[PDB]
Amino acid sequence: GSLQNIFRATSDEVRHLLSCDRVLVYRFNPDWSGEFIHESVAQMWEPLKDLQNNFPLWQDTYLQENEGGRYRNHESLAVGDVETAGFTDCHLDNLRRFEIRAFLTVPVFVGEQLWGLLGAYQNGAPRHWQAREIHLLHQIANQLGVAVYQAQLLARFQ
Amino acid sequence: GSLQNIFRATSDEVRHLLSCDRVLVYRFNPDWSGEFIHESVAQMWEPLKDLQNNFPLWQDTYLQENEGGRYRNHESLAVGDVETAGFTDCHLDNLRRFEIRAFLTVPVFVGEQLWGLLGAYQNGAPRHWQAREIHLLHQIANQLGVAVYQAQLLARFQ
Ligand SMILES: *[C@H](C)[C@H]1/C(=C/c2[nH]c(/C=C3N=C(/C=C4\NC(=O)C(CC)=C4C)C(C)=C\3CCC(=O)O)c(CCC(=O)O)c2C)NC(=O)[C@@H]1C
Ligand SMILES: *[C@H](C)[C@H]1/C(=C/c2[nH]c(/C=C3N=C(/C=C4\NC(=O)C(CC)=C4C)C(C)=C\3CCC(=O)O)c(CCC(=O)O)c2C)NC(=O)[C@@H]1C
Repeated sequence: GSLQNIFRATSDEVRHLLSCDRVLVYRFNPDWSGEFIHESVAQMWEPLKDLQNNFPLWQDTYLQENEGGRYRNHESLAVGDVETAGFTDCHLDNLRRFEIRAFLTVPVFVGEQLWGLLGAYQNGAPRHWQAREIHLLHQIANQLGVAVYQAQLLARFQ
Repeated sequence: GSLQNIFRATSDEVRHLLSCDRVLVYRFNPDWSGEFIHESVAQMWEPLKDLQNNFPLWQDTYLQENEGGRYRNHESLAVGDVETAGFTDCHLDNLRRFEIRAFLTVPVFVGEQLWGLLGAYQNGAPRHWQAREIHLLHQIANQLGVAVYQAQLLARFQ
């Protein structure tokens, strides 16, 4: 509740600051599968969130098998054109399915834990992500993670 | 500056809530030695902080050699009477030097790192620390660590 407010604020802020088309918050499950729990999207695009406020599944075997992959090391991935990135077909198929032409995805650490991912997406054209934008989203995600942990500390004690 | 305000608020809050005699904030150095950086103490006791706002050294070889010891695992140590605890003499000597008769010392995690320790001390009598008090100080330290990390995130970016 207070949490969805945090996710809304952050996601809308990213979309506003980066002028991207979609922003997603993705939370890892214990087995390193994950779940979308928030979307900010411009009105011209089909939303991933349906009318029951449910999201599609992105079953990324690679993140799961590598228990978060590069994100374990506080690293991000910026891809300017998914079509030229040399991705595995099952991965590219999901990128296309979610109308992702370019993405910038950074880790969200909550306390000491890799809690999830924060993604910024361009839907209708490639995008050369600037080093500054990467640095900015990295910090927005750090701030999100601290907000989540702060909320947990208050909610779960007294 | 804003940091010393955080340390003051936390330390004074602990001393107030626990009705203990002294509270100390101890920050680890890279080599797992450490430094006192704040004290809250009742007026009837000699302070550890001198007129130059410098603190004495507590050179604890055990914390250093064990890179933080039990505190690496989010554990605390509560000792009701240092005189009956079976401590090594070099350790007991420092406890006596700092007028510590009973202590409750918990870890302070800043993001993913064991940043320091938060200690509550009784100076003039033994004290049986209640499980609740241990649980409370543990959370006050969690909150302190989040405040420190939040301050760092804001101070060091833009
Ligand atoms: C094959 C059956 C499935 C598959 C394989 C796959 N994935 C990757 C690499 C990554 N997948 C992601 C997933 C996401 N990006 C986002 O923006 C979001 C929402 C926030 C998700 C869930 C990411 C970030 C990576 C990079 C991971 C890294 O550590 O670098 C690979 C490796 C790269 C490649 O394509 O060869 C593979 C093989 N993903 C699927 O969806 C298939 C069902
Ligand atoms: C011997 C030359 C020196 C020595 C040895 C020593 N220390 C310990 C165990 C601990 N020492 C501390 C230190 C602190 N308690 C506080 O409240 C503060 C300020 C915040 C400090 C710096 C702590 C917390 C422990 C417990 C550590 C743990 O992981 O359990 C030992 C082991 C216990 C024993 O006495 O045998 C030893 C041998 N400490 C000194 O000061 C000597 C100079």
